[PDB]
Amino acid sequence: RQFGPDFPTI
Amino acid sequence: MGSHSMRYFFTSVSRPGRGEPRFIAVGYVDDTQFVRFDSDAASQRMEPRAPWIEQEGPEYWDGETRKVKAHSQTHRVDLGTLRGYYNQSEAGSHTVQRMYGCDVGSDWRFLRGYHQYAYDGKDYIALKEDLRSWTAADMAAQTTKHKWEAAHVAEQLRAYLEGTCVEWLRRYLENGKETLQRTDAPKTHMTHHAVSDHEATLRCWALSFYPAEITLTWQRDGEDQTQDTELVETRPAGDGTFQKWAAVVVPSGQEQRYTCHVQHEGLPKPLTLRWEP
Amino acid sequence: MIQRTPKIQVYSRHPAENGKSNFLNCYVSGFHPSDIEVDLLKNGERIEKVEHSDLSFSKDWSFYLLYYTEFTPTEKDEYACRVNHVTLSQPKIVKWDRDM
Ligand SMILES: [Ca+2]
Repeated sequence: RQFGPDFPTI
Repeated sequence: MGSHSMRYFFTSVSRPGRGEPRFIAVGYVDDTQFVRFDSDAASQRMEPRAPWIEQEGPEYWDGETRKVKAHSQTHRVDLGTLRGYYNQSEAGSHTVQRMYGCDVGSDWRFLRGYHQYAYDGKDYIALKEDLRSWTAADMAAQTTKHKWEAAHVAEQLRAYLEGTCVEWLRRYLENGKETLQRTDAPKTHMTHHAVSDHEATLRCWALSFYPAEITLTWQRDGEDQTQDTELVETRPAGDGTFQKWAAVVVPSGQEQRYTCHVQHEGLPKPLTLRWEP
Repeated sequence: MIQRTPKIQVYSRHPAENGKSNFLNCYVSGFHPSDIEVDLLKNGERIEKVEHSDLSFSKDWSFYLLYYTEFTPTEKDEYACRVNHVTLSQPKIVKWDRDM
């Protein structure tokens, strides 16, 4: 089960 | 099989001449790949790579596809930001990589979590073991660190890595039990190769093992020997198991002084092999 | 940026027995960047139905891939893996040795 909802941008 | 991990790996490679970055994601439990996403594949979905995940229902596959596509777009943005941070030409291809995941102990309780990020194959930013702070490699990544601190990113990751990550790893271990909780001890044997009239190579083999972690060592008269030895990198057999060998060069006729010692999770006690054929 | 050249092992899945079906593997690892060309060869000629694993990477960020095909070893036929990568000035060929 992936992390969500999303990764922040660098 | 004692201790376990779930890990996700992401690679994005820019394509300056035309179009979006190539993006490849893979998920593992231990040394078993269970899902993939490839931006160049036709399905445009997260796909199963192990039989035990195929039982998850459509809400699972929809969710995991939505996340992984979102993640791909984050890396697409990052490649453009990083090009600018590093003052690089728009002509070149560059690479982002991310890995994150969690480990549990034999008790299946949380042990540690991790999240790290690289640009062009070098460390960029990583979460520290406390899951509260960040390690930035250079001044570009230091800007990222301040951004992510302001946004409380560590706290979100931490909740996932100590919570959801562990709970789903445990669900996978018990759904894929007949393989994921099976240890395959190495099938071992020794071969002999005359080099000249006066010296020979003994090669110790470990085959068809799982997980991949293993230790092969040579001893002469009961003491460790590394000189005049060779050890190949552990390699996949293609059927889910692993292979490795170690070799030593010995004076022909003195083969019996040498022993191969094999350590692996699937072995209650290490194996010792000796040329006595 | 950093460029790392691939390590290459060529081996069978099962112990080689002349005349008996098996799988020929070429494991490439330790490389960066990820674009790589890999062919399996029989008597110098490119084998067509070759499959490969999904790209992944190690703790040092270097990539690894397995390329493989069904094959039948014999006494006379030579098998090899041919690899090209930005770090190589010419493709590198590694011959299969059934004892390694
Ligand atoms: Ca080249």
